[PDB]
Amino acid sequence: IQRTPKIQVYSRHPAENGKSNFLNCYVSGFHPSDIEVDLLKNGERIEKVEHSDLSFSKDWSFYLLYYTEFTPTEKDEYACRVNHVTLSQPKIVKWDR
Amino acid sequence: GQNIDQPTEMTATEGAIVQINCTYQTSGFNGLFWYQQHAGEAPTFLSYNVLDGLEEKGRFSSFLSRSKGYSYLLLKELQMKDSASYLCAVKDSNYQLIWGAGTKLIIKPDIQNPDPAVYQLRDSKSSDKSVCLFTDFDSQTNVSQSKDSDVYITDKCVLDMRSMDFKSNSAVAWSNKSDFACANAFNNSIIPEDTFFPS
Amino acid sequence: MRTHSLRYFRLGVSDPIHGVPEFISVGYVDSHPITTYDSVTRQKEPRAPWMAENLAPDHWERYTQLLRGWQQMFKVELKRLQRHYNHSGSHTYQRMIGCELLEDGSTTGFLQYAYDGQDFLIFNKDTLSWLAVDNVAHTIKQAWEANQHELLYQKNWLEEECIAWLKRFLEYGKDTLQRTEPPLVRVNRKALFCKAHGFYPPEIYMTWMKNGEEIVQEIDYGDILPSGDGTYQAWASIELDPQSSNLYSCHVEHSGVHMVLQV
Amino acid sequence: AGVTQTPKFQVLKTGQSMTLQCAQDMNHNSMYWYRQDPGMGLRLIYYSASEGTTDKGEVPNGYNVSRLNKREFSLRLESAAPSQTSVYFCASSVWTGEGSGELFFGEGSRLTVLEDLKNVFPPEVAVFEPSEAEISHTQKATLVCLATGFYPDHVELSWWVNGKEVHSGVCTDPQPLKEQPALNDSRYALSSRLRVSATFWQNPRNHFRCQVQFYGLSENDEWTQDRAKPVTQIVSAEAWGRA
Ligand SMILES: O=C(O)Cc1ccccc1Nc1c(Cl)cccc1Cl
Ligand code: NA
Ligand code: NA
Repeated sequence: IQRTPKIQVYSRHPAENGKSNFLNCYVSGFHPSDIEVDLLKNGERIEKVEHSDLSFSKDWSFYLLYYTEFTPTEKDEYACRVNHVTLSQPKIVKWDR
Repeated sequence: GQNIDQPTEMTATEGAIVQINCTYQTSGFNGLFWYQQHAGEAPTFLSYNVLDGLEEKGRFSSFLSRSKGYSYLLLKELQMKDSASYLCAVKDSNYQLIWGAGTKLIIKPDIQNPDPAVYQLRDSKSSDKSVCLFTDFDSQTNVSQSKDSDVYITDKCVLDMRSMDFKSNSAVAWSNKSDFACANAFNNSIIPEDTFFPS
Repeated sequence: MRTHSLRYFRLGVSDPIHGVPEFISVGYVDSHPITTYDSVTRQKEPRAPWMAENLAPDHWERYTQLLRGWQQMFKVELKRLQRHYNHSGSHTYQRMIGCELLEDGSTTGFLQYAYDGQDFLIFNKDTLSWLAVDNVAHTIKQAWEANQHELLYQKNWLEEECIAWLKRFLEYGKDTLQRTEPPLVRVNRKALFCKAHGFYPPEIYMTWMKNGEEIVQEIDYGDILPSGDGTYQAWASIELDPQSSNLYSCHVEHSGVHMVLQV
Repeated sequence: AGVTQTPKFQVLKTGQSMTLQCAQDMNHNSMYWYRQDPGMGLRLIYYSASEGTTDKGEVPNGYNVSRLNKREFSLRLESAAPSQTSVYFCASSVWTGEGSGELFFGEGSRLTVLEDLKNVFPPEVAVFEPSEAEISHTQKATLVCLATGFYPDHVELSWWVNGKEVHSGVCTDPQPLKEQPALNDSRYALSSRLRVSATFWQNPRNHFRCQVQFYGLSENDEWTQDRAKPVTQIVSAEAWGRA
């Protein structure tokens, strides 16, 4: 039994246009552990993206936190693209507000 | 810590019961082992305790008190073959073994019919030594060193003639010095009052 | 104190793809990683500053050796499992051991094994037995239970040694593990979203109540998520009824403090 | 089978190289090297948790080891020293870490390190026939065997009756006797008895033999003393039954 990842995209602090912040992409509840996660600035990859080490849950699932530093604007729209064994095509989850 | 303490030596009578204590002061506790080591041989596993209580395996039993930090190995109906060293070993928080210095168990045989005597043995034609044999004495009899040191006396030892179910104690004395007789071989030690001295 | 937990995880993967390790081991006090080991570094390294600060090199050198052995042992029983299931290709094998120190003073101990992310073997320290989910596991169980010295060992470790480790680490990371950062709660509209952020520990209780009675039930809960700065955030939502006037209020509980926000 | 370790005895000069071998056929992962010394518990020198790793123990100085494979774990004395004089035990277990698993030991290896071999001596063995007084009084006959003047304590005494080794009726001193106890260099003595039925000793075609196997110098050890080279040797003495 393979479990698909859960993808949530959110900001560290309540976002405001003009104020510096952090964009988080939390990926959890997946199995096996093989995964790749990159953040999207309106379609294109962000390269300056940090991430925690792989982590473990009681239900044997794994989780990860990917994050960048940014200042949200009216123009920009962000997303997080994730690929897993349970996904045939790269799943893209856009940032909401 | 860390520290394991064990009595250096214990003496008990054949057929009786002996209790060898082991107190430990360690960084955590992951189990206590007992080992038996015969002189000249390798230690072999006896028992293992990790939770409080008494665990029995034949004539042997092992008890453990985690709170009090001590364990004992109990040997019932002692036999001569139980004569060995017994080693206590505690596994600590990092699963490393701490070993006690071991306890030497000496078993005094139950001599039914004592018959203490010192015999002059036949000289060999290949040695200048004269040899005396203290034998068939009671187990409470102890043998001492010679205060002469051209005279050599050995500590008592137990032999078992297993085809007659017969056990006896014996000590051996010898020297080449010209003024050496069996009559005076064991003066420096306490021998029985009824000891047989043939001429 | 609160409820604190120490839990150590081990992962074994049979055919690791590319640069993926075949063995991983990570330790946690609560939600914090403290120690790590993988099949590539082959070293046991701190993952928290207060761990590297308080444990002498002796510790790291000693547990490095042990984990190298576990890498071997896990690679071997992953093989035996995979043969019994008659399973080709890739499969995983996990182990979780640990304690919980409850507020009231009680404790819990647990040791479990998993195959492909499913329960495989669960230890019961109170009955000294192993629960098997299938017959492959049942086969392993019968061998393990025949060695009751081993079982008695696990009971003692879970109930005394693990708890002792936990108390030891709780003091090492006291400034982090035992601090309280209260939540910031607000109410948004779209449905009333009760949103909390900036709190630690991550254990938080959120709910909506209508006219003094709990909505039982259609509240929509959000997951408790890491903010990235050591604090967490979550939310809960309920759809507002346009027919009747109702006093809706969001209730938050966190580290013994109850909070109410009315609308 | 079990745990095999060699050599059982060894004499070394200061400061000589030396390699102790250990093998186990129990498919154990963890192997160990202990040294045993009078008055204190076993001390770990080096250990190996599994097939591909080793680490220092409590007393690693002057040693090094190699876990050659899953079966073999060799201990190595870099440069021999008098303080390294000890009995060494090899051991193995299923797993060194978590568990109730016990240790399986090897037979042991006694190493004696000397400044020179100038003080090494083989044992002098003599057999002493039973007292006719004993035979009349107890109807039993006790032969005594003495092995004297040997150094170091690397001996193995055994009785041989009619070509075959015996153990029943045999008592040999568990520890040897220092002939000159005041001295560090002191040579040893060791007594043993064989006690038989009088009717056994009184048979004239019965053969009694006390054998002492001594472990001393080997072919490659240098010898400059004017006496015989105290190599590894068996020294015996014998008796026949009287009328
Ligand atoms: O499992 C690990 O990550 C390390 C490891 C190796 C061998 C034995 C125990 C442990 N973990 C471990 C440690 Cl390092 C400390 C306290 C409690 C536990 Cl379970
Ligand atoms: Na706050
Ligand atoms: Na060394």
